[PDB]
Amino acid sequence: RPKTLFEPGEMVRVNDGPFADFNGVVEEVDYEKSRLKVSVSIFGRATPVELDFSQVEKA
Repeated sequence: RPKTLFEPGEMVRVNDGPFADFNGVVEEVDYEKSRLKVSVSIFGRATPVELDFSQVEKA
């Protein structure tokens, strides 16, 4: 029962696509476009990617 309440600075979880099994924070959110702006710490660098609410889980 994942929550759809996400806010800037909130950590999220990715379980779909190559970013699956990775966590990150949502710097920007887009309820109108139904997309969350969260980056994944890959290679030691943040990777700001857009994931859907179902594509990622609230942390």
